[PDB]
Amino acid sequence: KSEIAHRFNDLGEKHFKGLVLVAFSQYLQQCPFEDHVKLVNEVTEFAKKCAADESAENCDKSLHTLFGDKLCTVATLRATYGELADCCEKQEPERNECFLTHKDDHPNLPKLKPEPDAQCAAFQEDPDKFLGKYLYEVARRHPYFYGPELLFHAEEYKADFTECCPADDKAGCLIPKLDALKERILLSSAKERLKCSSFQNFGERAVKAWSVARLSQKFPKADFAEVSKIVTDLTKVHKECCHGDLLECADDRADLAKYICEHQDSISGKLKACCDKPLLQKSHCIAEVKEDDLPSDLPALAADFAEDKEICKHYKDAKDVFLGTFLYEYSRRHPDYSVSLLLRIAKTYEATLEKCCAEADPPACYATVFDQFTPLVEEPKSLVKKNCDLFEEVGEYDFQNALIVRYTKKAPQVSTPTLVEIGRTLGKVGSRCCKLPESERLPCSENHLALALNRLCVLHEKTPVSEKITKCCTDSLAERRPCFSALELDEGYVPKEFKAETFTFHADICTLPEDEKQIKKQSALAELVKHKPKATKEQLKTVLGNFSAFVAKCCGAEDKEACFAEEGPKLVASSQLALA
Ligand SMILES: O=C(O)Cc1ccccc1Nc1c(Cl)cccc1Cl
Ligand SMILES: COc1ccc2cc([C@H](C)C(=O)O)ccc2c1
Repeated sequence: KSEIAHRFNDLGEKHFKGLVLVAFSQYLQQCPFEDHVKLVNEVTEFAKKCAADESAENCDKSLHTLFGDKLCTVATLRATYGELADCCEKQEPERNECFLTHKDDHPNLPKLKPEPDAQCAAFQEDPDKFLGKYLYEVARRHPYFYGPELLFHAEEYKADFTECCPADDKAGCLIPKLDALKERILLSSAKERLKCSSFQNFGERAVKAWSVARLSQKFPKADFAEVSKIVTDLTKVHKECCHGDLLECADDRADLAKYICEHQDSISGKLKACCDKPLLQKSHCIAEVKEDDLPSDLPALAADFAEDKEICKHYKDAKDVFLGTFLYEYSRRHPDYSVSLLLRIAKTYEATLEKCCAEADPPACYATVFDQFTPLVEEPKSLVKKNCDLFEEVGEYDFQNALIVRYTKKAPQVSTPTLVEIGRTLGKVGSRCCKLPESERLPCSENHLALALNRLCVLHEKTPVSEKITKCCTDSLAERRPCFSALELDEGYVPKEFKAETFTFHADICTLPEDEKQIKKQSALAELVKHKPKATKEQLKTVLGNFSAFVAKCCGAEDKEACFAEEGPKLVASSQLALA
């Protein structure tokens, strides 16, 4: 009857306001903060009004109608948001869909540097404004961030400024925390963007399948029934959030978290610490909970899925339940597999039964079906061992460079910053995963990879440069990682013409902190590969190392610029002979 009243009542004012700010910040990334505060308070006041009389004029309008009307009042409409002023001409649900379509994955706003004195001051002087501003900035930059979860991260950014601001050295307490949080923010944005990307490109079925797999791994004690129910609910939550209905999403998420904690005895024995928490902390804990111990009573799958004579019938009767079942069972006995691998396996099963069940004698045909799985498992296992050996041996930086090269050879049309960012992200998978026990590295690796390759793909949607990437991004959610692995030097490349200034470093680099130095040299590394695509990886390691030494020494010098000026051109000219 009054959606706005109903969400204001279930969520409470704090989480209601927060979520409406987040939603606004994502729909209008370019709109200044103060403009959004007033719109939030404005809509929020209306909610209150409606909550006390749901018959009041306009209280029965859809959320969209109310929210889109609010956004379409924001000043400097056409100048600041060109393409979004056209959306305000529309009725809902066209209008909502045009907003949604014009969200910007790489708005490329200033990097968020902590100002610890000036922010503690703003924290103590007005914490609501201060926390609000954090939601705004993160939302702004990650327009598909998982709404309820951002409020959770806003609670940790509060806990942080709370403990460090009263302290002696605010900047020493606060900076490593705010760095850890940014890392968690980025990972979380990447997981949610993979969810939204899967809806957009593959549909709701592909999200269900993914979620059956992962929840079955996580909750192996649970019966198919119960995973199905959680998955149906979880898929609706994320569909909503992804489509921007953040208030609905949060409300539904809290009901799901209630449910799971109502039923943990029949879901998992790890939900116990999670269930003794406030709403946001609990939902978060459930969402990241460790995998439960395997049960002693796991069935043998062979009889039911490869030996049974009734398999084609069972399968023509309800494919999706038969397949969902195989996926649930295979998944829960395999936490040591990646989600994507589990889904390639299911897709091979399904394929084997469609081929075999139309054949002359199907059971002889599907008898060996589990053996089709074996090379699918060997492949990413080998990859992971091979990349972790490399990592263990050369370290993060060089492993990142190995990858910058590998990827620049595959898609040398990608801008340098993208290639650098993706090789760096990929190399950090190295860091996180290679150190885990031997049976956790394949899932760690391939699950985090999926996150990074989706980032790449999302960027490429905005700024398309390469048919090879378009193909790999669209052909199969489960096949992405193998599709990217199989890519080799684009022979279609005409080498990029040499511009000396691109390889030419100056004293400006010596100021930069360590990460920012690497980004520069890694940027030159990408550029080296674009001019000389056939250069071997060892030739580029030596040329890069000679650029490192060169930079280390000239930065170490009494006259930095005369050092760069004298020695730089020699190194630019000679290092082109050392490549191809
Ligand atoms: O690139 C690889 O796959 C591994 C490899 C093997 C031998 C020598 C160098 C590299 N990788 C690599 C590259 Cl391509 C550039 C800079 C530094 C390093 Cl360690
Ligand atoms: C364990 O650590 C890694 C890190 C990066 C990787 C990148 C790739 C890409 C997809 C590639 O094209 O080979 C594969 C495996 C990887 C394992």
